[PDB]
Amino acid sequence: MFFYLSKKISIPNNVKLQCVSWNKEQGFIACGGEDGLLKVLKLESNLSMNQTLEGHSGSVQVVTWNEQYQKLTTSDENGLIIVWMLYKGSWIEEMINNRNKSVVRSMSWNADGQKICIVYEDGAVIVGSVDGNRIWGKDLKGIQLSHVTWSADSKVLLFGMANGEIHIYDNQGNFMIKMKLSCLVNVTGAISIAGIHWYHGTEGYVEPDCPCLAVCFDNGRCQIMRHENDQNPVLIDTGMYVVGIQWNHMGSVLAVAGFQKAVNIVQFYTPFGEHLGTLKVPGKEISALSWEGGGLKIALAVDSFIYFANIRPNYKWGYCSNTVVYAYTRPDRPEYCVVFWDTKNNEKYVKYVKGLISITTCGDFCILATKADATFVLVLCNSIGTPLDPKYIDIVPLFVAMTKTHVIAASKEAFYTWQYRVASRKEGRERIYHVDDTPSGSMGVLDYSKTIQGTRDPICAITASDKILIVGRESGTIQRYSLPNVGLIQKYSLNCRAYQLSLNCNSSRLAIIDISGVLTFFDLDARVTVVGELLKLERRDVWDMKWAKDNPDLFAMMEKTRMYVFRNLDPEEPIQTSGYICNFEDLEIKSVLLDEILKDPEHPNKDYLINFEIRSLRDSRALIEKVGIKDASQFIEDNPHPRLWRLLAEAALQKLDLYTAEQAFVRCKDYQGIKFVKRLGKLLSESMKQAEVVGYFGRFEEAERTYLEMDRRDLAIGLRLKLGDWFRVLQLLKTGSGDADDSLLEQANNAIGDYFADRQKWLNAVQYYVQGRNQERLAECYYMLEDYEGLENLAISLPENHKLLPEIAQMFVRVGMCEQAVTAFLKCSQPKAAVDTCVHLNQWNKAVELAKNHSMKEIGSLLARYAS
Amino acid sequence: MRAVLTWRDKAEHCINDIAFKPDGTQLILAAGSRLLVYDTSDGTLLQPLKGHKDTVYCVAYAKDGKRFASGSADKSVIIWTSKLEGILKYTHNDAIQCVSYNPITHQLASCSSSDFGLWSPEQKSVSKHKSSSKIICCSWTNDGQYLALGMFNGIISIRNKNGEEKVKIERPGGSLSPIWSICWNPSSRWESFWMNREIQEIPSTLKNLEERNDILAVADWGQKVSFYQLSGKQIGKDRALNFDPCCISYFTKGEYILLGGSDKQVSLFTKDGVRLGTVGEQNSWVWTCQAKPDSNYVVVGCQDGTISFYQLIFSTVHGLYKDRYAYRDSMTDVIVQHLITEQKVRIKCKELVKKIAIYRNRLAIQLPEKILIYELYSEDLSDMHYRVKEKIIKKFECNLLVVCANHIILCQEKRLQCLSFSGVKEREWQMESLIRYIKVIGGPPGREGLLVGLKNGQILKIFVDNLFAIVLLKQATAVRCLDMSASRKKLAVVDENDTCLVYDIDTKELLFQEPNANSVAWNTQCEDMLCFSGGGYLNIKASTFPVHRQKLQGFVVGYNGSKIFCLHVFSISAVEVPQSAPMYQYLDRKLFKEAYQIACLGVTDTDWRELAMEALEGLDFETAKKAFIRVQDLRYLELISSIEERKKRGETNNDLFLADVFSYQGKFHEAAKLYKRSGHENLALEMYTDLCMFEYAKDFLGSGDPK
Repeated sequence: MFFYLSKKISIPNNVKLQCVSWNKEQGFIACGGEDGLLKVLKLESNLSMNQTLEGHSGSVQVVTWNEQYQKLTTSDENGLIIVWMLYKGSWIEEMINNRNKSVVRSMSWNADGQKICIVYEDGAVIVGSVDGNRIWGKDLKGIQLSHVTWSADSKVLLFGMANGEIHIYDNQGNFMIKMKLSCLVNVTGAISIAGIHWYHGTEGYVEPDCPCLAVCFDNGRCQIMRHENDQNPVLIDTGMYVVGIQWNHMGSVLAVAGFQKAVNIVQFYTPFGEHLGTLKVPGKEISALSWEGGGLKIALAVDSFIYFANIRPNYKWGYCSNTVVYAYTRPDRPEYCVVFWDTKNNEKYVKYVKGLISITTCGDFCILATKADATFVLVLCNSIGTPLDPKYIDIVPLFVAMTKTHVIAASKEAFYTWQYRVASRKEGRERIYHVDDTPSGSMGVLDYSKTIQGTRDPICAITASDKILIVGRESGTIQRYSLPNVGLIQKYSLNCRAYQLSLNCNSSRLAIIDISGVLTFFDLDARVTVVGELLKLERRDVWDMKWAKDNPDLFAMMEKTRMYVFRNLDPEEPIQTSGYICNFEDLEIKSVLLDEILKDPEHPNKDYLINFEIRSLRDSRALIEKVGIKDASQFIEDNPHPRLWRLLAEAALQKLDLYTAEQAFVRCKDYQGIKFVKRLGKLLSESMKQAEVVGYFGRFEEAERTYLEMDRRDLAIGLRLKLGDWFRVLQLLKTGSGDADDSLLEQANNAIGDYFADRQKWLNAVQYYVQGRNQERLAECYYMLEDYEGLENLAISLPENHKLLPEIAQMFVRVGMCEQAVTAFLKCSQPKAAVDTCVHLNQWNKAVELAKNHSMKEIGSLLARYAS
Repeated sequence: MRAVLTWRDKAEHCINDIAFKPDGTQLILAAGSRLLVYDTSDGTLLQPLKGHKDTVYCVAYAKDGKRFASGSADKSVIIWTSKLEGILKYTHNDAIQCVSYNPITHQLASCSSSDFGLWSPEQKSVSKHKSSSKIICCSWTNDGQYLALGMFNGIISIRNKNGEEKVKIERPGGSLSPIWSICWNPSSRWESFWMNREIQEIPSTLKNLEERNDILAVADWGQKVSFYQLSGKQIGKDRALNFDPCCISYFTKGEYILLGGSDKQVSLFTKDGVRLGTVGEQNSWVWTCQAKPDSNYVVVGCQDGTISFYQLIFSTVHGLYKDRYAYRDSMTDVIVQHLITEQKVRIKCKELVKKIAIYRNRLAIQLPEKILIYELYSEDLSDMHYRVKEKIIKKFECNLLVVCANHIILCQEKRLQCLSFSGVKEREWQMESLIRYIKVIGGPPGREGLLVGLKNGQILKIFVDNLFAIVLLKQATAVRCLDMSASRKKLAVVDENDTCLVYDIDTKELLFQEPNANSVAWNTQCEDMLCFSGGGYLNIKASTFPVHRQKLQGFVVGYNGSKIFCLHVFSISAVEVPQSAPMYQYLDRKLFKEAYQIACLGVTDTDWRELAMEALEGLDFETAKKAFIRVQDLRYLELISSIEERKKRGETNNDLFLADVFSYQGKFHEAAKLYKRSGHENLALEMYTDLCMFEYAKDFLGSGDPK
């Protein structure tokens, strides 16, 4: 949750803006003027910079988009309502209405855009449809209204009085109970609302019954209630005349605009009352807010300007294996939807999770720490989403740090250690420590009497690498323990509160991004005469970082809208991008554009995955491009690293040197590469080696087309046979002719039958196994399908003897058919197992007949035994 | 539906009107000239409130939690508060019959024989408005805007907060049918308005509606109950009754009705008025019946002083075949749910649905008076158009219902009866002891299997065609749950000691035991996969391995592919099995073919690659081929094909192949020794020279110096 100003559009002739409403569906910014100015702006720099001065004498006070119907609305101080509709790329002036008594204090469209409620200062209220203004016009009492708001269902219609009393209405004029104001208890002076915003659930709720409504008063105290509460997150703010309130589009961050005495401020709160920051807008006085549709930009009025402020929200994302995990809420279901988008196969695996405090990934695993109905859960997941092991823990899992061997989920006063793997499956040794416990090297198990002591110095962030554990406290006193067996080693007492902490591979250097944007580097193991020190570097607006998994020195950060790569504190030309570093490895950085993905969560494009290369690999690649492999080999020799060498080898193999490439493949211990080079050496034909190498990089379709073009169907069939593309093998066998074509045909049919049969897709395996000649699997496929007439045909089709006839007869016995079972057994050898069934299946007469047929009627008694 | 009796404390006098604290903790009854503040928890009492002189005829609470009134015959309405005191005592000219607050504004409305008063809490006087006849029931609308007055006259006044008579409802039969209880349906958006709560001095006296969706349910004393909208239009048709009504209410979310009345019993109708059973048969008339708020608990007061505090338990009714799960909803509907496409379908039955039995292209629903047999007709795997096939009409008494294609099976004590869809009793088996479980196990379309488990301990397979039980086992204790393996070869038995026993059905032999089980479901797709659920823990074995237990609320109903279907309070839920753990279990024992069989159910790519490597080193090249195909590595596949084409020709040694595999992964040292052990060090020399690791190739010159 970081945030900074971006741009300052300006309005001519220093007019004083009083109202800003950012349309959510279409990014139109409609800004009211102080002298009849009403402008409509749009970005991408402005695209639709417009001046709809049609009408609007005097000043302009209130403006509301109609999200549905895209009908703008505006009011003057002359009581002149106007509606604007977009005709041929411009805004025009229609549904002009005017009531000549008083001034339109506020307006609001319904949750569905069908009804508009307008409140006048003298108290009169008019509610109209999209077309006919006068559905229900009420004149109320000796009161002065200032606000109006609909509920989620457009049922209640809570006015807001001048004196600071909210009145709940009915969808008509049925005064219900006044709201019980809890935010103000000790206040004494006059109170006006100055901001109400009911968040209709339109992207779903952050929490299944989270607060939606938001009432603040201009003295500075706010209360975020659900419907009409009686207890509700009470907030105090210092904003002298808090002048605005604005929910997020997801109803997840509440932006409160005012100014302290001290000067302009835009404070934020989460829906439960947790503070998140402060913006410090310049200028004289803010007047209004407006979030974008995508929640990324907040546009706010100052004097004669529109200052735009960027926001980086707290996405719940991760990167485990080749998978981008990212969670979002949707209106129809009440639980978080989490998408394990497997990038390599472009497959999605949507799960649904109830609590979802946070997502953490490290390696091929992912802890979705949640809240249950043993009260909290840590769902340890695959890279495909299947939960391997839900571990119920008691402490509230606010901060999770995952190492390969251990997880750590820590509340504000304790942290809990659970070992989920061995460098290889569950070997759990759970423990709980208080922060001030000072455990020794090793020891109690699962003692939950330490999570309840309570402290004055809460935990603000934690991290853990493979060797050490660093717990940050809100007084900056990071505490360092020995991870495999928790024990307090050292304390450091940094300067500022930590928001995110990370360790390099060697676990000697530590990066702190504080609650503001500040980033520093700290050195844990370097003795100054003290123990640790800052490291004389500091950036400004950092909002993500990722060390290299291989190199201790390499480091990456996203500052503002740019990425810097540090090699031991020496930055490099900033790449321009707005994405989150997924991976940093082998001199390559994989990052993803979450903002574009989350505008279309159902269909993530592969275009949103971006790979960058740090300088060194770029120099190697560009130099191999410019000069020939012969020189670039010497250059890469100057500065060794296996990624570079493999790049050299692949460049050579592309050029078919086969002499440079083998040297590279030895410079990276790579016996596979050497063996492939030798095999390539055996080939004595060009356009054959070319096919082999276009197979080397995995361009199988290109290799197959090449094989066909040089008139070698044989090798194309063979290649598709080595892999599993049996459908391709069938298609290729459809045309041309080869040395053994039935053999491949039959083999391919049987193989496709096996392909389906393992996935339990009979009636598809059975289509094959028949064009192919299979018997062993075929009977099983019939059986699992309950197609007993088919088993019967197969049993009457096999030769006189076979290995399969006793098996089919067993199947018939279990399913219960006796006639068919006897005929099966008779077809095979045993008649004694043809009579044992008849007795077993109680058709005794036929058993007697058989016994007489084959003369072994030792079953005399049995019939009389069953005569009973 | 079933009702258990928590306590039955009885008072000395006849009960008049009962009222719950909205918290749901104390219920202030009416008994003589005193009010009794009980405790729902146990049945205990606090004191008979004493402020009243005369007999009490009504009581109410405030939907807030503090003020609560108590009309009486001493012609006064004392507005008692919490902490058990009394604050206003405004009076009337007559006995106050019923006094109910407003659910929004707390505007108390207390009627009597001649006139009903209103008193808003801020109001300094009571506004009296004249009435036609004796007012007997008050019920404010959910939004607190209308207060409707039934009366001995037999005419339902509806009036607004001021008291003007908006509309008046006429009950045919006139004064012969005095409305004696009414109630407004409490399901609305306002229902949660009050879910987020936190010197007796007198009071002076003083003397569209078509779009609205509400229903005023009216119980006459002409033996009927109807349902009237707010505009006076009737819904449906009067519901005849044999008992003379004396109480009509609703549950917490207004999804039922209690009724009761003259006869000594309290029913439970649906919102539509169909009977659905009986809470209980009382000792004297029932004058009041109110469900507890946000609970299944109802409470009955009678003309004995007896107060009973019941708990209704609604028994789960469901059936399942493979991916289709039909269950009972609202006690008169049947929801058939696909477990894959999740395309629900509702079937309306209009009477109580007792038993739901399903089978492929069949759906049987036992109504109280008849049995409906439904058929899926289209030949689509996802088809969900159930059409009515037959209606075997007869009062049936049966413990268990199982439906087969072209038959129906009724278990009734020890008799297993097989009826056709037409109705005829085709067959009957006289099983020798109590039938505890019964389950269809597939087969031909008409002649099918039934797996019948007895309390005797016996286990029988019965074919619908032949009238002879086929025994399977004789394990000891009663068989509470059974199941049969995917191949009909292995049986799983759970026997009134939570102990899943698994038997080999053809050798009558045990294989293993597990010590917690309420429900066992073998995999439908892979034979070797069991899944019990005992004591709040799921458990998934694979053959004779340790279990993988999670935590879970509910019990297992099915197991298809990778999905544990668990049921918990009418909510199906699919738990995704971790196939990777059994895969690794199989790999450690060097069972590669089974490991692949389990892996096919869906695992990650790293697990696929791990299985592929471990197949190679274990020399099961077919499993390795299928694994690597599913990861698509041309390098390893071409290695394996090279090894296979070598073995096709004269190549048998197993240490050369393993040495090649180790070399080709990158050990470079274990591969060296493996090459050494076979009669090829020359291969080791070539390996080390190719890696140019010449320091090592110094001591693999075993041949000597022959150039």
